[PDB]
Amino acid sequence: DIAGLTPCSESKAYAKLEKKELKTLEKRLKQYEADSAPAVALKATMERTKARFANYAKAGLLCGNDGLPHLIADPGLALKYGHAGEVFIPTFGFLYVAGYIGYVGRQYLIAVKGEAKPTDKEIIIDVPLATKLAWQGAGWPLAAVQELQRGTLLEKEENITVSPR
Amino acid sequence: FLTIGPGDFLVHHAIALGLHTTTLILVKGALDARGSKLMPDKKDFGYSFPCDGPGRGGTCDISAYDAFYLAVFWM
Amino acid sequence: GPKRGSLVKILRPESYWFNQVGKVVSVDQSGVRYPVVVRFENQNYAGVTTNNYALDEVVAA
Amino acid sequence: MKDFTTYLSTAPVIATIWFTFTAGLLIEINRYFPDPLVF
Amino acid sequence: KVKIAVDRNPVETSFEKWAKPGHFSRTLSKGPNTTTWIWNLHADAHDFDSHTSDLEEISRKVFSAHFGQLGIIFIWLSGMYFHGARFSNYEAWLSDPTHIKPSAQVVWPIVGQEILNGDVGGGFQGIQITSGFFQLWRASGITSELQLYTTAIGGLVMAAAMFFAGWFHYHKAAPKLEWFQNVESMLNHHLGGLLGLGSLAWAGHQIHVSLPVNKLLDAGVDPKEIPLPHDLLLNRAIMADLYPSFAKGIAPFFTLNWSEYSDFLTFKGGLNPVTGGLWLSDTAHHHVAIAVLFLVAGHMYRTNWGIGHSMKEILEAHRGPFTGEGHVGLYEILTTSWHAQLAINLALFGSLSIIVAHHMYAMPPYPYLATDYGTQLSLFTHHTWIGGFCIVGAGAHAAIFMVRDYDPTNNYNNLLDRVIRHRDAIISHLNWVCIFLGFHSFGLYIHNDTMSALGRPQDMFSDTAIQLQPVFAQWIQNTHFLAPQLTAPNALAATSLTWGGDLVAVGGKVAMMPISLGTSDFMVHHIHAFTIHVTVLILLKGVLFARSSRLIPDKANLGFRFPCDGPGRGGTCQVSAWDHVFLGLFWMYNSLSIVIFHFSWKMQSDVWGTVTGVSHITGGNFAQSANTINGWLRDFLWAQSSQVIQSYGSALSAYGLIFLGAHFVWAFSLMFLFSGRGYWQELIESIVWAHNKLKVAPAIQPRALSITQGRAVGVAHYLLGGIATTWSFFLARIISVG
Amino acid sequence: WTVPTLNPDTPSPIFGGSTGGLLRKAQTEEFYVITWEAKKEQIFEMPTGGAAIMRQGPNLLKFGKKEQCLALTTQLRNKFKLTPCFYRVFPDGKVQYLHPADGVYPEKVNAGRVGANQNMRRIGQNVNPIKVKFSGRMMSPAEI
Amino acid sequence: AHIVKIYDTCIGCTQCVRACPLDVLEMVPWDGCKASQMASAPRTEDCVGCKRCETACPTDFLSVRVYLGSESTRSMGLSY
Amino acid sequence: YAFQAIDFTTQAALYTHHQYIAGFIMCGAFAHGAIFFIRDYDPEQNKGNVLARMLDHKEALISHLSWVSLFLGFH
Ligand code: CLA
Ligand code: CLA
Ligand code: CLA
Ligand code: CLA
Ligand code: CLA
Ligand code: CLA
Ligand SMILES: CC1=C(/C=C/C(C)=C/C=C/C(C)=C/C=C/C=C(C)/C=C/C=C(C)/C=C/C2=C(C)CCCC2(C)C)C(C)(C)CCC1
Ligand code: SF4
Ligand code: SF4
Ligand code: SF4
Repeated sequence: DIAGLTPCSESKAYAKLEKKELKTLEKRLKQYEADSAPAVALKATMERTKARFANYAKAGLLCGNDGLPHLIADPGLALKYGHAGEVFIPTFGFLYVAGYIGYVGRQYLIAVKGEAKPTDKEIIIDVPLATKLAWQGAGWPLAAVQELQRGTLLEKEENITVSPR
Repeated sequence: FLTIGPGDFLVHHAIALGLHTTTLILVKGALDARGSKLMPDKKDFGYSFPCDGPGRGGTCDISAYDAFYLAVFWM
Repeated sequence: GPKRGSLVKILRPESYWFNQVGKVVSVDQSGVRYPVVVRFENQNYAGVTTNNYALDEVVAA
Repeated sequence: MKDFTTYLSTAPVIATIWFTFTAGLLIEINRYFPDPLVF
Repeated sequence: KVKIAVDRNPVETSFEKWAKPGHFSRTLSKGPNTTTWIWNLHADAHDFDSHTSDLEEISRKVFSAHFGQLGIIFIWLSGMYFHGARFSNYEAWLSDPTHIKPSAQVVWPIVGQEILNGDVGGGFQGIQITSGFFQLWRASGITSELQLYTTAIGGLVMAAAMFFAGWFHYHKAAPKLEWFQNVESMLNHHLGGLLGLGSLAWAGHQIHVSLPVNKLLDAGVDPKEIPLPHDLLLNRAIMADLYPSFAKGIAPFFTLNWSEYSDFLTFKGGLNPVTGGLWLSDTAHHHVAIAVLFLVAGHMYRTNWGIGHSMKEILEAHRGPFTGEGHVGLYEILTTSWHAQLAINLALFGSLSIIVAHHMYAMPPYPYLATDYGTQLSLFTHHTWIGGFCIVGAGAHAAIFMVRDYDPTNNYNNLLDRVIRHRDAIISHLNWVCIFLGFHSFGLYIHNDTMSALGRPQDMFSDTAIQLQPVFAQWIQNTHFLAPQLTAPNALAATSLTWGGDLVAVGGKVAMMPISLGTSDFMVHHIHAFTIHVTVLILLKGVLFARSSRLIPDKANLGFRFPCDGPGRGGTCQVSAWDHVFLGLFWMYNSLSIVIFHFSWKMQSDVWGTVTGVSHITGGNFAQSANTINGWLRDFLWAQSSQVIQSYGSALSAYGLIFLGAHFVWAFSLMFLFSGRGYWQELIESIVWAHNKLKVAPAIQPRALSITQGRAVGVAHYLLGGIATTWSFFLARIISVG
Repeated sequence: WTVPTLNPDTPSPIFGGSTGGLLRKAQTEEFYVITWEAKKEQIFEMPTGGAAIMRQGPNLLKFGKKEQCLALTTQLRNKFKLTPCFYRVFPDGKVQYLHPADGVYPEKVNAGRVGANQNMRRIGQNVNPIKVKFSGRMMSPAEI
Repeated sequence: AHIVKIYDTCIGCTQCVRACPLDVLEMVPWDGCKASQMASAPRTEDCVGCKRCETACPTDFLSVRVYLGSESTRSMGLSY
Repeated sequence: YAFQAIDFTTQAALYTHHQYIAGFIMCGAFAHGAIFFIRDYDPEQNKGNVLARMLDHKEALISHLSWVSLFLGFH
């Protein structure tokens, strides 16, 4: 398919690796009882192994010569061959939660600078104000692009600068 | 034009890490050589001076020579 | 220059609080070279929060 | 009790409680959704 | 007049000061302005001398602190017993000690970490533990998980009692200074009651519980079938069935016919051959003797009656012509300065831990311990490290005394003064002897490396070329082995197999055999002497020049912990005694790493192994390979690192992960050790600018770490990295080849 | 105030003798001699290590470098409220008085002192190092 | 000898003088500040360059500056 | 060269030899650039040009180098 990679459900080293992990787990399994808790834990392990290999073969991942899933990081090639779930949807999910954390921290900083003890509200966290901003932070991309377009996202050149500049 | 794979991906990323980081120390040493906010008159001591003493919280390896020195390790 | 308690902006370039805002304590009326006493709510690397400045190093902003 | 809540509002206690919540949330998600790599 | 003295209700129990960080320090109670404050808050949290000048308040603080420590340790012991009862294979191990691996930790089945639960035997899965608790519990006579559970509850109750005792003796009834200064009474009570009654009550438990249960366990009867300990106390007929002495009761004790107690108070020596541990009858006699000795020792100092010695009088009585006033003033020093006491107690406590390591490897006191090679390596290594750290601490607090508490107008022409007054001679001689030791010890290795590389093995220092035999140690060994025949007539065997003699094996494994000392042993012992002498040089120089030197004449006014006195006079970085502790820490790591490497390789090469002759774990390569650095590099590190580097995909994979992680942390320390805070402060300036541009600059100002904190972080990550590396190497190696 | 003279026949403090005293610098180059007058007999701390008893009256010690005499001066001045003065002595026998060189201690203003090494400008008003290239030596821009 | 300079931002707080371990600095009459005092460095031949004066100076930036220069036996702090 | 790339030790030695030479020479380039800033740079001769404007946005430069170094290192 992409880059000479076969799909994992078509790959043979993928099936060999699945069979090898089952072989190691059953060689460890064959030295216990039946209803014993080590045997129960190893059968749960084998169930999770089979479920994991079936889910990775179901998700349409691409395997190499080693039988291991390879990820495709190109928006157009991923959206063309059905691989947006591995890099593209995770990167927009990450950027949503990372801007969430950063915007809630920025709103807490701006809220606590407007008092007579900003360092005291930085050492001892104002929990109601922090939870208020943490719930209100869900509209952070809209609020961020609005603060961008008003010219209030950015401080002017009243910043601290060195002698050189 | 050797065949490349995910190991080659990870190592070229580590290479970019090393290049950007060494460039960070060297560019910081070049541009903070005239002076910084910790030491505004760094040009008056020259290129390779030891320090400016334990005052102002202590200033160890503050010189541009010392920034070079820290960047030879990253090289 | 500026009166007591008013806010100024520091333009001495090698100051720690250059391009930032402090508060005037007093202005000495002798022939002293740096009469404007300004306090800053943050400390420098020496842990000092107060410095003398000149008339052309402070701007009432 | 007010002073005990101020002590619980101090920084390392809130870092401990919040990282316990975040780590437990990720642990719970990795238990009920075992081994996620995609989507 | 020795009496109880206490102030009523000094400090109110309130949550107010919990809500005010840094309340204890007048400087730090102002609040935070830069980030440095936080670090200061944690660094000076327990430096009670910098809080108050009042010795009474300081003494009370340290007393309740000690109670807190004891409560924490009791929580820890409670945890170990509870995990040994609920999450272990202890009973199965009791039923088959030679083929079941001790395990008392299990992991949950999430994110694949379940693989760490390996096949330890007994129908159990977990991580093999190497603390030696199973052998301790079998030696104590514990047979069921229920007894361990009850011990866990007991230890938790005792932890609650210790934390109540802390709160009580700080907030409700806090002892006075003249209570704390009753050192004669304190020595009497600790030598009698603690050591004396401790070993007496333990000998009681041994004689009454340990001996019969372990005698039956060595006889072979099933643990569940063995009578419970309370039945042994209740029905003395069973005790008379195993040891007929108990039939006569306590009549031979009071009538002084003690010879009839020879059934359980013995002097056999050696090891129990079916069990590989010291005879519990020998251990019982030993604890009875120790008990009587310490109870005699605890009645030496005068308290509320005329009889008894006086510490100041014994000190002031020993004066000679060479030393002048002699030990005058030392009583005053050791009853007013906590740091001096802490220095002495740390030195002897560390040394004692190292002696514990050696005597416990050499004379295995617990059953099925000597053949649990992982437990032996772990215990020796652990207690050696603890020892070394406490010695460095001793040097640290000695220097802290020298700077803060030393006052020469009560200390004028004294032992301490003369030491201070000829410190240049002391340090110069120590300097020379360190260089001498370094040259000849390390130079033999470099010489051997060169000769071996040049194809001239006949010119090396080895057992077949130019021999350097440890004649003195061999003579002491031979004397020790021949001692039972002449100089200790009542001894059936030597105190340890390593002196010479036969061979005790358990389950096909070698418990202990005679250790032979040759040229390689000569060379490593002189390496040890060298490294120890250098560590002593650094620490002793630190304490002798803590106050002044020709470079810094007024160093005392700068404190114990300070970065320097500026780049002038050529440069004065690391002139403080704290910095001498910092370097001594690195040198202590060096020394003890070579010590534990010596132990590991020597045991695996010349002692341990299976009995068919004995096939050793590394075939006996020590005597020929341990003379070159290339030999240590190839036959020890490279060869034995196989197990750790190929531990992936098994239960030992965590040791590979911690191998890599420890290498990483060690390397991560080098950034702090090799760099300086000026660069980092300027970098932080640029980053602060970036945060200012986006209105996210914090009100607490980001500062680079202090010079001394950079050094502290450096040495801490350095030690953690290196020590954890050797930990993972050792454990993976000895568990896979054990 | 006039410049005092060194009396070499001044009794020394009671001291058993350290290994941290003088060296060949005292015989070849220079050594310094510190002199004070005490009010009572009292134990102090020697800057080279150890304890010593000062006498009641004139005292006399001799040190290698200058910072040792400053350290003993600071100790005797802040702890005992004494007024010492220490000199510079050469193997020729040349005796150079100093501290207090004016007779009044330098931590307070005295009329008659000439100000030396005073740049009458800010530190930010110094020139760039390009303006002081190719003089007879290495120069800093603050030298001019 | 080390180059020690005094700048006109001095407020005559005497902190540098009481911080120098060598008696190099002293206070002179002046009119530029309210204290009517200025520091001065007439004995820089005995200066070792420890920079205690610079640590003690309160002004921002420094009014006393130590430029490490050519070394002698006095500036290296040698007792031998 | 003829029968290079069949001498594998020659291949590895020459590659590693010119790569370490290149790294030292790049560090020296940035070192002598910092020496240029301290000794030779006249600001009045360069009032407004590209070399002065680099000193004007040096904080943005070091900030974005710090960002790319931290990003590549973490990931
Ligand atoms: C980070 C840099 C980067 C690089 C090196 C690539 C590389 C590639 N892109 Mg991708 N792409 C990227 C980021 C990048 N992309 C981003 C951020 C987006 C969202 C704006 C896209 C959206 C996208 C689409 C819709 C498509 C590609 C395609 C491609 C492949 C061929 C095009 C090419 O050679 O242009 C060099 C790349 C750049 C100069 C970077 C800018 C990318 C622009 C914005 C889009 C280029 C699309 C191109 C005009 C379509 C060519 C069609 C092709 C059949 C000839 C090539 C592997 C095409 C493909 O699927 O090939 C099989 C394709 O259809 N890309
Ligand atoms: C013979 C009685 C006796 C005993 C057994 C002890 C035992 C101890 N004291 Mg000592 N002490 C005593 C008398 C005694 N003391 C007297 C008379 C004085 C005044 C001169 C002191 C003054 C003193 C100070 C200042 C300190 C100690 C400390 C200690 C502990 C050292 C830690 C350790 O390694 O123990 C191993 C641990 C154990 C054996 C745990 C068992 C401990 C329990 C409480 C039994 C000990 C008996 C105890 C005295 C009874 C208290 C009853 C109470 C309800 C009134 C140890 C528990 C140090 C300490 O740690 O404080 C907490 C400490 O700082 N003691
Ligand atoms: C130090 C710890 C220790 C303890 C606790 C014991 C305890 C015991 N040993 Mg001993 N033993 C020890 C060390 C110890 N031993 C050592 C070191 C040796 C070697 C010399 C021996 C050698 C030895 C032999 C050979 C024998 C014992 C025996 C005994 C048992 C009876 C002894 C006796 O009659 O005491 C005297 C009685 C007392 C001390 C009475 C206790 C006081 C009572 C409880 C006070 C109650 C007062 C209160 C108000 C009333 C309760 C009211 C309440 C209900 C409300 C007893 C369990 C005998 C035995 O039974 O073997 C199985 C026995 O034959 N031991
Ligand atoms: C390989 C690593 C290494 C080596 C070789 C050294 C060597 C030394 N350290 Mg150092 N140290 C080290 C790491 C090392 N250190 C590190 C990493 C730290 C940071 C924590 C320190 C911090 C430190 C402290 C705090 C101290 C030392 C001291 C010493 C000296 C000990 C005196 C001695 O044994 O002389 C014998 C010489 C040797 C053992 C070196 C090898 C000599 C070879 C075998 C023979 C030389 C002959 C040669 C081949 C001929 C060359 C001819 C050629 C030029 C033509 C010794 C020179 C101590 C000191 O100087 O006090 C005495 C001291 O106090 N070091
Ligand atoms: C550092 C410790 C050390 C020691 C003890 C030795 C010892 C030796 N080397 Mg080796 N060597 C070393 C380090 C050492 N080496 C190192 C680091 C290297 C690498 C550079 C070498 C490389 C090397 C080579 C290539 C060779 C040797 C050889 C030898 C042997 C002959 C040397 C000789 O003839 O010198 C002459 C002897 C002296 C100069 C004696 C001077 C020292 C005296 C005895 C001190 C006495 C002090 C006294 C007690 C003070 C009393 C005072 C009182 C009177 C007042 C000898 C066994 C040779 C050999 O083949 O050996 C078999 C040889 O070919 N070595
Ligand atoms: C393995 C060793 C090691 C590592 C990992 C680093 C990492 C770093 N160096 Mg350093 N450095 C090192 C050795 C190392 N250095 C040595 C030997 C020297 C010679 C003195 C230097 C000298 C040096 C200079 C001059 C500079 C750096 C800089 C950096 C940072 C560059 C940006 C980056 O990639 O960060 C990525 C972040 C990491 C690699 C850190 C990992 C983060 C951990 C995994 C997160 C926490 C994990 C876990 C929760 C921890 C729990 C533990 C608990 C007890 C708290 C980075 C943190 C630059 C810098 O600081 O720029 C901002 C910089 O200018 N270094
Ligand atoms: C891809 C390709 C191409 C293109 C290419 C290019 C365009 C390239 C470029 C490249 C580049 C573009 C590079 C660059 C580099 C740079 C560097 C390497 C730099 C360095 C720098 C420095 C080192 C600096 C220094 C200094 C300082 C710091 C100060 C001032 C002075 C001075 C300047 C000296 C072609 C089409 C042909 C072909 C196809 C492929
Ligand atoms: S320690 Fe750091 S600061 Fe103090 S002198 Fe040495 S280098 Fe300069
Ligand atoms: S220089 Fe700085 S320190 Fe010395 S006097 Fe003038 S102000 Fe006070
Ligand atoms: S550096 Fe040392 S000597 Fe020179 S002035 Fe500052 S303090 Fe006095």
